[PDB]
Amino acid sequence: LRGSCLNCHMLTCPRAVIHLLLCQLRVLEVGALQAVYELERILNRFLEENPDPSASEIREELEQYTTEIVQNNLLGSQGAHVKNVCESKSKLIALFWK
Amino acid sequence: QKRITTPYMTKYERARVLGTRALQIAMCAPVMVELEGETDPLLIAMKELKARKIPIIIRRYLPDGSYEDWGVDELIITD
Amino acid sequence: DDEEETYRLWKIRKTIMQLCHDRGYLVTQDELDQTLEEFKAQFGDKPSEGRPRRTDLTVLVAHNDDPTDQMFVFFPEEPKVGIKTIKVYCQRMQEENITRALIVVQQGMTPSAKQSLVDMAPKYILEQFLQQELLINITEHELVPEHVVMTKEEVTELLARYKLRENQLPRIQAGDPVARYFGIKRGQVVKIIRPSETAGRYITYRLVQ
Ligand SMILES: [Zn+2]
Repeated sequence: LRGSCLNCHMLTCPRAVIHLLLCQLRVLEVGALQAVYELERILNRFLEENPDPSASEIREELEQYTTEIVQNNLLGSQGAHVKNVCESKSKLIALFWK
Repeated sequence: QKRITTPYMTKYERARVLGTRALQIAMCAPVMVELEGETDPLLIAMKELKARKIPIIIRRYLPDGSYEDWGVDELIITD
Repeated sequence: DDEEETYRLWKIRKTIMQLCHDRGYLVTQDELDQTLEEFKAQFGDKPSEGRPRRTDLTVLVAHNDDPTDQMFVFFPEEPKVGIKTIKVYCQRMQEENITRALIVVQQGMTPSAKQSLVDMAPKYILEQFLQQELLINITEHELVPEHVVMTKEEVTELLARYKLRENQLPRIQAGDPVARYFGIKRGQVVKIIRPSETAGRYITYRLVQ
């Protein structure tokens, strides 16, 4: 309730934060610990190109790469319980809430 | 495939082999060796381990989930 | 001044020559064993007068597999380096079709130019070093073990011997000083020969994250 508007009922974050952290969490569901920096590298050049619209959920490069990673890694859901995946997921969620 | 682990029975395996086999001889499982007046199932299970007459298979799980099967007859027991 | 900046330039040339040889680029033995008098013979003395300019010390090493991937090492003139300089360096790289450089600053870059160097594509891999962290080669220290980057055929047989996932292997950061020395991409596995005291040598493996 603090970090969201109470008129339009949106999160008052920048939209790139929300879409990046969404795609990073989708990637970390299938244990692909490699791609959480690759998504950040994609979004930084995509924001160096042009600012993003909020109405389009996809960023045409993040959802595409994320779909490629998730579809590529199907049996990685039961291999997402190591220390590295849990540490990175904990660090991303905690950095968002802080 | 080729079994690529130790040919020796480890110390943790002979404890559980003797435990399982003495629990079997605690029930009325047939004894493969000659009882020389023993009443303890551990001593009978040690005679069966020494005589290589235990048929149990050790399934050695590797940490990915894979395994490989060893009988106690094809492991090298020591003192 | 003089006789101190020549010493600093000699040391940070010798260290980046050792760096370029360790990454696998063609460096001769005389270019590694260059003494300070041979440095005053090849390049000038009095850098304050400008006989060695930091523009004049820009080297171009080439790699031993093929001479298509060669690497610059730039020593920029300005102490604080912004985006205006690295745009010029990328315009120099785009002419000769260079895909990799290495900028040795003397005070650190601006964080905007830092994000710029990250923000270049796989078309331009630009790295940055402080001058102060090149006064000594850190890999010659007694505690730093030997790090060997592994080809993708060796990582495959590694993960096949132990029936292992890359999620399970130990980590080394990509901002680690020896990962920055050997210039290792994220996702590559680094073989490490420890000078053990219980064993003689010990092979461990760490993945760059
Ligand atoms: Zn609102």
